[PDB]
Amino acid sequence: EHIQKVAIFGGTHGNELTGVFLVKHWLENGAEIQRTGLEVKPFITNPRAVKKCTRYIDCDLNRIFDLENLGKKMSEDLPYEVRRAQEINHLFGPKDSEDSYDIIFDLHNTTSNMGCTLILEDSRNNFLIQMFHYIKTSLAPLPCYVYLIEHPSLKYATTRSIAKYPVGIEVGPQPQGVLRADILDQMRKMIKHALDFIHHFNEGKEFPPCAIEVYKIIEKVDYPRDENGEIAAIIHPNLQDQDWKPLHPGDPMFLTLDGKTIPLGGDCTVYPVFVNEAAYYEKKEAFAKTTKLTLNAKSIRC
Amino acid sequence: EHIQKVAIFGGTHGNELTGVFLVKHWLENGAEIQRTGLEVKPFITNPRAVKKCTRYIDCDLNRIFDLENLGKKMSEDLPYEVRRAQEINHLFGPKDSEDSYDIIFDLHNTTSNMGCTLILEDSRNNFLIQMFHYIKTSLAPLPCYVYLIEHPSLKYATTRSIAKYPVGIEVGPQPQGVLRADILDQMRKMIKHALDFIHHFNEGKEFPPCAIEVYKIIEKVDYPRDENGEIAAIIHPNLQDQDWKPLHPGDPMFLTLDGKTIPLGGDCTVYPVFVNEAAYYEKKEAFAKTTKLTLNAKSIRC
Ligand SMILES: [Zn+2]
Ligand SMILES: [Zn+2]
Repeated sequence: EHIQKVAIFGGTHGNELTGVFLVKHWLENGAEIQRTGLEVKPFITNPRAVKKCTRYIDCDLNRIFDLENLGKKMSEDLPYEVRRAQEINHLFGPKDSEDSYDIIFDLHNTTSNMGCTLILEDSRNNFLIQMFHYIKTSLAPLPCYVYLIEHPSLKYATTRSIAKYPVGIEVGPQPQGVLRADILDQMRKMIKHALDFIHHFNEGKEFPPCAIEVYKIIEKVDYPRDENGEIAAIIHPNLQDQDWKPLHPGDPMFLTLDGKTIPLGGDCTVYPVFVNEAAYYEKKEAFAKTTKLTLNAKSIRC
Repeated sequence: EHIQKVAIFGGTHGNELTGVFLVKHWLENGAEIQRTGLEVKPFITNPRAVKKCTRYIDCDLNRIFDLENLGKKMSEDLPYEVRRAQEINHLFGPKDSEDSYDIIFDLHNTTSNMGCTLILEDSRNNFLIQMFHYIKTSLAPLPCYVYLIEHPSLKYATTRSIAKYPVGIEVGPQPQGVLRADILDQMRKMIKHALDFIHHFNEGKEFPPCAIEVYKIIEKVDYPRDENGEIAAIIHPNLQDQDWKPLHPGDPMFLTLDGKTIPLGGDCTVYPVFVNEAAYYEKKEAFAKTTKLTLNAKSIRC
């Protein structure tokens, strides 16, 4: 059924600059992101954090789009981002209402070496699975991985979760507060292909069943802390930059300043992602342990 | 003349983590940085910026070690880093007194792709030139570059400039707020060799005249800005990560989102350094243009 309202959000985290740059340019000339019979609105979600070139002002914008915050009485005392979440929800939602935007792409960067990443929230979601498959195939031979979040709560609080079909776009490695040409080119391409898909679907194109490989988070792995709770070992050079690649029971994982290796253990293979992400220091995380699985989509047709 | 007081400073910028990690470990176990008949003191220069994992709190510590700040009446209303500069200057200085520390290494990281870098402030400084030559030779085949700052004011304001022999140690690429193993192993190797040098000098070893190549900044090059003063093009993919390598009048330098290349121009070769450093966005700088020159040292002997 016909897709009408599409947004591309940038600056959810103010120091992830690829999104900010694109959206700002598109707000002056949207030609690249328009499709015949499709309105795409670019929007900067966190202006204050973008001016300060900072992750957030008062709290993470990408973690509060839920009934607890979006439903509390509007007030000058409320943390900036809460205040902002309610504005965004009024513009592009209300979340869960039939009037809400159909598809939102929320753009993000990581310091991890992940390349092009799509983030999926519903594991049972044929339309989005189909889209991700289309993107994957278009980027080839450029790799493109799909990261799967499966809350047994069935609830999400991400900025994009306003949409009927939320799409997370993440590209790394890029230092925060830095704009790399290569990274910008990758994200552009992903967007170009995502919009091609929407457009083709709206033109009534048929899509046979398809399958994608996804990586589902099973555990946040923390750094070894010491007596005082301080980081006591660091990501081993062998693991560094090896996001998505298999890591076995034997393999090096941490290195201590005194020079010893701490190996994986457990007794099956895992797929580290978000290996050494800047934002995951404070929030105690060296990487995420993921399982690799296949999702299937039924054929779809508008 | 005999070198007694040596300091290694970490956390001058709170979110350059290599220095912070080493210094903190050394404060628990200094064995690796001790030498026979040589006392080396590790110190964390910017504790609050290190706790908040942030470049600074009120202003850049590395920018205010000068008469204008170091000489103002101590009070609780002074910017934190000013207070802290006074504390530091009294512990390891007073800057310009005969009692001040002899050598200070200030540890730093850059998001630029510079590898191991030594920063020199006096261009006419035999003892330092001799040291840098030793460290370069020692590291080889690992590359190691010397960056030369030459103020016609004759005045410096860096944290390390308290010492009779200030030494800047910078290693990249590393995103802020991230600890990479390879980068840590590089910095510690540089330190290991610097301290070997001092030790050998103290043992009365002779050093013949020597020469090093250095890179002296001639101009901070800014991003093209638009009518509103906003960044309008970005570091060209060809220039990205090509710190130290020669860039000629023809060569690509910036890329616009609309896809055009902005070439170097002028009419001689230059050596880009600090290409795309996070800290230099606000501070209006895409990279530093440098000339390559040769410094000569007379023979030295304790
Ligand atoms: Zn983000
Ligand atoms: Zn620094």
